[PDB]
This record gives sequence, C-alpha cells and structure tokens, in this order.
Amino acid sequence: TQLQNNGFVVSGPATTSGQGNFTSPYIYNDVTNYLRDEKNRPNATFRDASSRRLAAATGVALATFLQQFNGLAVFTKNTNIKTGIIGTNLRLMLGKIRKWASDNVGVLFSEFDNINEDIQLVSDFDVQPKCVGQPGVFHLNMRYRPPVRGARINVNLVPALFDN
Amino acid sequence: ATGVALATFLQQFNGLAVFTKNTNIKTGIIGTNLRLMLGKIRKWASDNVGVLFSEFDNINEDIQLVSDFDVQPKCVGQPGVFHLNMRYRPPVRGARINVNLVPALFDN
Amino acid sequence: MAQDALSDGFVRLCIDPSLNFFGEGCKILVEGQITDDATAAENVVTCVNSELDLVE
Amino acid sequence: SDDTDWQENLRDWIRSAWDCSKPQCFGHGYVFNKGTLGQVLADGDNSAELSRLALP
Amino acid sequence: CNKQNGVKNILITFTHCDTGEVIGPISHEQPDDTLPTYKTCAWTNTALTNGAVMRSASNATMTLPVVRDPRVPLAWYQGCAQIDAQVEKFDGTVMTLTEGAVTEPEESDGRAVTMTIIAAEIDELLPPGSLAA
Amino acid sequence: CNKQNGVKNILITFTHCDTGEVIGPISHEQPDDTLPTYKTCAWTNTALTNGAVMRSASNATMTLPVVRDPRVPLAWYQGCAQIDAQVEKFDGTVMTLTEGAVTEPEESDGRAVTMTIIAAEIDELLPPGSLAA
Amino acid sequence: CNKQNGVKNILITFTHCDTGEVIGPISHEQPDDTLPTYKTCAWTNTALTNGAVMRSASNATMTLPVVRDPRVPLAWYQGCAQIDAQVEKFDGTVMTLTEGAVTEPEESDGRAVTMTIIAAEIDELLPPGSLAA
Amino acid sequence: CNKQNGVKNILITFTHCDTGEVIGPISHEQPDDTLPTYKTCAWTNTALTNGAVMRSASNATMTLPVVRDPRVPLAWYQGCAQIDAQVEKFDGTVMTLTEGAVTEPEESDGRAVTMTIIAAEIDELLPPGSLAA
Amino acid sequence: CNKQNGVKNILITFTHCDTGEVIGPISHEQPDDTLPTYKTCAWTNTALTNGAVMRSASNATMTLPVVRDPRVPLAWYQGCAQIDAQVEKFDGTVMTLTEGAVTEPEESDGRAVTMTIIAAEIDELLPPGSLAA
Repeated sequence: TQLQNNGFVVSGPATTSGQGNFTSPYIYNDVTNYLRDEKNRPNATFRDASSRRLAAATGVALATFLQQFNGLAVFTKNTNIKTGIIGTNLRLMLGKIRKWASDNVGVLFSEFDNINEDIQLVSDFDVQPKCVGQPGVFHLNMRYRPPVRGARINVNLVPALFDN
Repeated sequence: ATGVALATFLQQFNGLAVFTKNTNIKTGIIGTNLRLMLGKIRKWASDNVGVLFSEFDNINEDIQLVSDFDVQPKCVGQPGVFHLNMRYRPPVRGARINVNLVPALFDN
Repeated sequence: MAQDALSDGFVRLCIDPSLNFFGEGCKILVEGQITDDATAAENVVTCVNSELDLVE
Repeated sequence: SDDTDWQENLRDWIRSAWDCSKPQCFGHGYVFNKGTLGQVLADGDNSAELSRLALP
Repeated sequence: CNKQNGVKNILITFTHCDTGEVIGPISHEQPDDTLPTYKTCAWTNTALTNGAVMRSASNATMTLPVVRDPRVPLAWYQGCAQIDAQVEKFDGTVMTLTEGAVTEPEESDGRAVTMTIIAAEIDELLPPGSLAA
Repeated sequence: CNKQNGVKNILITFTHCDTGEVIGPISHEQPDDTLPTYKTCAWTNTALTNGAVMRSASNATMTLPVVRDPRVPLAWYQGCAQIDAQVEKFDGTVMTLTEGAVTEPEESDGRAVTMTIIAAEIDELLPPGSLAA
Repeated sequence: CNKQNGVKNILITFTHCDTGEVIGPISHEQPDDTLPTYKTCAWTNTALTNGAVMRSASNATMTLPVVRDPRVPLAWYQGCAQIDAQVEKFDGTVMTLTEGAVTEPEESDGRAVTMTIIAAEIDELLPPGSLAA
Repeated sequence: CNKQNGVKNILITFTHCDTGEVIGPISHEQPDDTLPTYKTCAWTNTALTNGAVMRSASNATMTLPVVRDPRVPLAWYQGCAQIDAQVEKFDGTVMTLTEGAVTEPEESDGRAVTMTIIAAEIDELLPPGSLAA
Repeated sequence: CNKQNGVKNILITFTHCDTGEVIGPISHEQPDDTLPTYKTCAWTNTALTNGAVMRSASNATMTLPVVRDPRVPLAWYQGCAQIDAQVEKFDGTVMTLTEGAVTEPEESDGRAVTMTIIAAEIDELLPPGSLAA
C-alpha cells in the first residue's frame, strides 16, 4: 500500500502454494513516479502511465489539424472579409477549433467541464505592447482531461438468514 | 463461494470506459453508466436464485450502486470508483407445519 | 495474493452481518424507574442495542 | 489437541483470514472438547470460525 | 424529463458462433421514429368457455430496430451470431437480455436492420420507488 | 353534462399469482382517443336456415387500453396476474369485472398497453331511472 | 461524403446457358428511388418453447432492381441466363455474388426489371477499419 | 453595436464526392434581406396525451441563402458536393457546420441559390459570458 | 388603467435533460406585438350526432414567442431542455407552467424563437374577486 501510494510498480505471482512449481508474475498497477507539481502542489494528472501516451497523441493530432492554417490569409484590424477572398479571422478560427475538440470527446478527451473557458485564442498584437507585436502570430491555450475508465469496486456483502 | 463468484463476475468492468456526468453514450463508443451496470448485476443476482440465494424479500432495495462522487464531499472523490451494497439470504433449510387432527362423527 | 479472484485488487470485499444500508429510522424515548444494581447513570439519555444489554 | 489456549490462537488466525483489511483466504477449523456437561459448556466463546465437537 | 417517452442508450454485444469471438458492448442509434417493443410474460392464455383459460409455453421476445454499425459484418445482425442487448429509456427503465437469438431474418438494404430476439427471460429495472417486490 | 361520451375513472387491482401480493385499486389514464368496448351476453347465436338459430357458450369479454403505471412491472399488465377493473363513464354507467384474465398479449413499447380480459360475467350499473330489473 | 445511403456502381456479367457465350461486365442504373436488399446468413432460426430454436437450411438471396440494358434481350434478365452481380455503395461497401440464379420472374414492361437472385454465399467488403475478421 | 441583428461573414468549403476535389474557404454574400435559419437540436418531440411527449431522433439543419460565386459550378451548390459552412453574426455568435449535405435542391436562375444543409451537429459559439457549459 | 391588455413579465427556467444543469428564472421580452396564447382545459370534444360529443384526453399548451437571451444556447430554447415558464399580464392574470416540453421546433434566425410548450396542467391566478373556486 505504501509503495503504490508513492508512485511505484509492484509485481506479484499468479499462484501461491508450497509445491515449489514455476509461476509467472504480473503487474499490479501501471504507474509513473510522478508526484507533486512544478509549483509543489500535489495532484495525480500523470499518475497513470497511459496519461503520458495520451498527451503525446493529443499534441501530435492537434498539430496535424492546425496545419490547414498555414499560409491562409488573415484579418485582424477590420474583421470584414471582402467577397471572394479566401481567409479567416480570430472568431472563425476559434469556432473551428472548438468543433474539433467536441468531435474527439470519448476518443482522446473526457467531457469538458466548461468548454467556453477551456479554450482561448489571442492574437500576438493583443499580448505584446505597441510596436512590439508581429503579424500573423497566434497564442492558443487549451485544457483537457483524459478519458475515465473503471478502476475499483468496493463490495459490502451483508448476509442474512430466514429464521426458523 | 458467493464472494469469489461475485468478484469473478465484476471483472468484466475492469478497464471499461464509464460515463457519469453526461450519460448519453455516443455512437460507436464502448462504455457504460451506473444504471446499466446496476441492471446487469441485478440480472445476475436474480439468476442465481436456487443455486446460491433464496428468493429475495425485495430485490429492488437489497442492491444499490453509487459512484464515489456521490459519497465524498466536493472535490474529494476519485474518478472511477464505486460502492456496491448487496444483501442476500442462503437457501431455506426447512419449515414448521401445524397439524390439527379432528375426526368427525356426524355424517354431514 | 490470497484467493485468485481477489488477488489483483480490483475488488475489495467485506463480509459483516451487523451493517445496515438503510439510515436510522424514527427515534422512540422510554422513561421509567430503575433499581440500585443498575449501572446506567441517572438523568442521561443513552442508546440501546439489544435486550441482552438490559438487566445489567 | 485439547488445549484451550492453543485452540484460541487458531480461532484468532482464522479471523484474520476472514478479515476486511486485505485479500481473504477463507477457511474453517475443527476442534473437540471433552468433559462433563458443566465443563464443555464453559468453552463456548462464540466463535463462528470453529465447529466444536462435544464428547462425554 | 421524466415523462418523455423515448430511448436513450442501446448496447449490443456480439458473440460469433464459429469462432467464439466477442465484441464489447457497442452503442447504437435507431433508424427512425419507431420504438422497440417487449413481452416479458412467458405464458399465454387462451379463451375457453365460461371464463376459463388455458396456458401454453410461449417465450419472451424483443423487437429492436437499430442502425447497422459500419464496422460489423451485416451477417452478425442476422441469425449468424448471439446477441446481448440493453435498452435504457429516458424515464429510467432498463431492460436487459442475454443469450438471445434472431428469428426469421428479412432482407435489409444495408443500413436499417430490424431484429426479432427471443430469450428465456427478460429482466426489468423500474425507476426508484417501485411497489412490487 | 350527461350526453358526453367518455371515460371518467379507471381502477385496477392486480393479484400476483406466484406470490399472492395484492395492490390496492390504483387509478389509470388512457393513452389515446379510443374507448373501451364491452360484450356482456354470455351465449352466442348462429344463423340456421329459415329463421332458426344455434346457441353456443362463448364468454364475456372486455378491452381496456390504459397507460401503464410506472410503479408496476410490465409483466403484471400481461398474462402474469389477475385483474379486477372498473370503468365509470361520464353519463353515470359503471361496469365492474372480477377474476378476469388476460389473453394473447401483444408486444408493447412500454407505455401503451391494450389488455383483453375475459370473465364469467360483467355487472352494469345504469344511471338512475332504469326500466329493466 | 461517407454517410450518404445510396448505390454507386452496378456490374452484371451474363452467361447464356444454351450457347455458352459470355458478355463482359456491363454497368447499369436504377429505375427508381428504391435500393437493393440482402440476406447473407445461410441458416434460418425458428422459435421453439422456452428460448430454444430450430435451425434450417435456407439460402442467401438478393434483390436487384435495375434498368434493362437496350443491347441485351429481355429474356436474359429472367430465368433464361446466369448472373454475376456487384454493387458498390457510396460509403465503400461492396457486395459480390457469383453463379446466381433468377427465381419466379414476373412480367416487366420492358424497361424496369426487379431480379431476385439466390446463391450459395455472398461476400461482403467492409470499409477500412473493420473489427471482425 | 451590440444590438444590430445581421450576418457578417459566410465561409463555404466544398468537397466533390466523385473525385475528391477540394476548394478552400471562400467568402460569400447574401442576395437579399432574408437571413439564414438554424436548428441545433438533434431531437424532435411530438404531442401525446396527458402531457407526455414521444422523443425521436432527428437532424440539425441550416438554411443558407447565398449568391453563387462565379468561379464555382452551379452543380456543386446543389446536391453534387459536400459542404462545410460557417456563419458569423454582428453579435459575435459563430455557427460551424462540418460534413453537411444538400437536400431537395430547388431550381435556381444562376445567381441566387437557397441551400438546405443538414448535419449531425451544429456548433454554436456564444459571446463572452455564457452561463451554459 | 386596467383595460390595458398586454404582457408585463416573462420568466423562464431551464433544466438540461442530459446533464441536469439548472439556470435560474431569467426575465425575457417580446420581439413583436404578437401576444402569447393558452389552452388550460385538458379535454378535447368532437361533433358526433344529435348533440353528443366524444371526450378524449388531449393536453394543455402554451405558445410563447420570446427574444433569445444572449447568455443561453439556442438549443435550450428547443427540444433539448425542460422548461418552466410564467407570464403576467397587466390586469393581473398570472399563468404558471411547470415541467413543460417543446414540440416540433421551427427554424430560427438566432434572435426570435417561437416555443410550443405543452404540460399536464396550467395554473391561472385571477385578480381579486373571482367567482369560481
């Protein structure tokens, strides 16, 4: 119990007896050695080894999707787009990203507690002060949760008798 | 025997996606929610009548399933932990019968 | 380890006939006399569990 | 054996195997008690983990 | 939300008979506005004279119109595999079935499949606060 | 209002055969615009030649479409329990039936149930001012 | 587009039974808004009592409404020739049939023909990503 | 500026079904003073008796009147291509539709085309301060 | 000062079906000069003959045109949420509706939504001096 709560992997044999035959062990829990946080605040975001694998998959999948905005025309001062032009702006980009996130619910993410606040998009100009920002540079902030799977069940069995 | 058998049956939920907040499972997903889990267990308990249990006095009250989020206070529970409570009775052994013997002399 | 079914730790099993799922029902208070041999303190509301706990 | 203290230790061990603090190793034990009626009844320490056999 | 007559979830588990292969419970979606139907009383009465009846064996059946999953062969949905199904209505009722079999399958265009299933017993979970035991 | 054709109250009283349980006279509501239909004449006639008739046994029948009560298992509404029903029309007519049995149940989606009942006889209570005894 | 229910290509290859000549795979078009239908499970189940079933031989069939090709005699589209058909739906599914036979033909006006075909086995090609082997 | 009710931007992306040709997002404009329409609910309810409602599966649809762009064939705007549309109003609300389809096209004069797109789900992006997740 | 006929306040409270999220009684306003409509009697009659009428179940309904509040998703104003609404006129009459539902939503342009709510009962509060209990 102490080892598991401190981020360690414990293995045990499949069968137990004094016959002295051969047996093969198996892993009790698949857990990394992650504890505390960058700010020294405890949590369990990366407790499961599968969390690291999912994080890598999420990053690569998102990067591939965002490639479509490479070389696309953008408008940031006057948001109106003249008829016939191929382009986009901040709000339209934000909507497309939100749609992608919802589509993957149940595949890479669990249901978002508040989608309207877990995704944000801001242009470079709004962040940097005057005459310091660059054109066509965007900052994207996201916060997701990995899927939830059954972990443990506690049973409180309470026998009773039919008297007499 | 009941403990071992029940533990084996519940193994099928090990590593299965569970939805607790939004209970509508998308198309193609492989998962389950509390009500579906309870229904499956209720089926198993009712089936074993005559092998491990007698007739339940009230099968609708002797089995309960609650997610850990509904037991612990806010921001203290864990994701994917349940508390199952079951009550059962072993097969009945015998019975008592009162016999009132009464011969009758009158013919009708 | 222990038995094969319960070794992996996915299921934690507890067997006890003294647990009740339903919450405590309504409360009834009984009041009366007692004798010297009684050990219970006078003028104190106390819980009761079973008939065998009486007498003493 | 017929040592009461030895039997008491065996009962305690079985309780642990039926305990809720860890995976369980269910089991049962058999013991015997011999003597007069007054003596035999004195060994009934309400143990659900044992089946005591009474002999004259 | 407690008086809306409709279907919420539909899970089906297939067990191929020639290979013993098992496919986990997959959610499904219905093809049209029709709903499934149930029959849980496994005894049939017939009318004799003067109010008397006559029992017969019969079975418990379920009609489950669902949309074919594009990742499962069309043969499985017909009488070439075992079926375990669960249907959860909006009000809260849940109906479970195990070891069911498909009977007299009819031709399907490839998307909409209507399955007739028969099983020894069908279990029901009424919402909280039932009366019967 | 006495010339309105409609149903006012529907009371049913189940009796589980397998366990002897009895449920009080619960009230019910109907699912659609249809009304129950009745047949209270036990014997049945057949047409012979030249005005004669053959007389056969037959029974007394009922047809009660009613919305299922969400606190009673669906099986009870089918042929797995006795039924005792009463229907009170707006005009005043009251018709009672006891020891009825359900015959040839059909599949029901979960809300609408159309029971077919048969009993030895049905008693009719006409409004005040009847002619026959 | 992967959710459009429809047919993309229809190919037929006749084989005259009295002369042995073979006409290469020709393309066809639909006569109306209906779609073909399929049944791929050879054996057929029937309902016994208490959840059992009886299994019978049956066959694998197909229903293919198609417009008559103006360069092929109308007889070939009926019992007087062999058929080898393939249908490719929009989603990607491909149904193949060989050595089929036409059964109980019905009169046709000369343009629309609704062929019924039976074969020992029909092979299905699911889109990429199938679960079952 | 927060009260004006009108459309601001419209973007459309095509994907030919037969060849897979893709054309990037293009800005369109309205032909007249009529505005689009939306329905983000995938369920459709019907009125039963006593307040109950039957709940059935349905679609999310959008009606989008736009002026044909002179560089795109008229056929694509009709049911011969897949569509991905986005509409931004003056209030900031942004609708997003992906993997749509045109249903029951109506004859057009070559300039103004009214589209009836239906998709599995339409996504709404409210202005800052939404109270619903 | 009392003859004036018009609405004075509209309060609506939502309850998401899937997640159970609740939003308090937000006040709304009207888009145009079309007042709501009511039907507080849950019985529908029919012609028949000789002055008779057939009495059926029917429902109680309310048509409520309101202006969408920019902090609530449009879907909630459609069949994807349970609704509890109240209307107060200038004279004093107050209509209360609880556990309602929306039926057959019509496409909206994002600002004005016309809602067809039906519930088992609607409660009316007349000004002081009512003659009927």
